[PDB]
Amino acid sequence: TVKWIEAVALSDILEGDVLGVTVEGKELALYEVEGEIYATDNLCTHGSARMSDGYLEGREIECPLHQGRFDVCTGKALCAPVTQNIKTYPVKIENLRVMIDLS
Ligand code: FES
Repeated sequence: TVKWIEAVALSDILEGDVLGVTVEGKELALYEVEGEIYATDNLCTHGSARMSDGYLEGREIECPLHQGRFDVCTGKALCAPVTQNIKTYPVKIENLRVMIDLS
C-alpha cells in the first residue's frame, strides 16, 4: 500500500537538517542529505531516545544517547550499541510539501 501523507512544507527542511514530525500519531525524523529527504522512525531501536535530537553527519544519524548510528537512507545500524535497523519510510515532494508514505 502506498498512502501519501503531507508532513512538512519543504521550506521547513534546511540543509543537513533533521526535523522531528508527528504524522498520524507516528513520530518520524526527516533528514536532508545532499538535496534528498529521507525519513525514519524518530525512536532509536536501542532505547528511549529521539533521533531528531541527535546529530546528522552526512547520511549517518547519531542517536542522542550512546553513540549509536544509523544510515538514514537504508536504516542500517552502523555501530554498537545499535543492532536493529531503524524503520525507513518513503518520501516524496509534491509541490512544495514533503509527503511521507506511512503505509
Ligand atoms: S538509545 Fe540510541 S544508541 Fe542507545
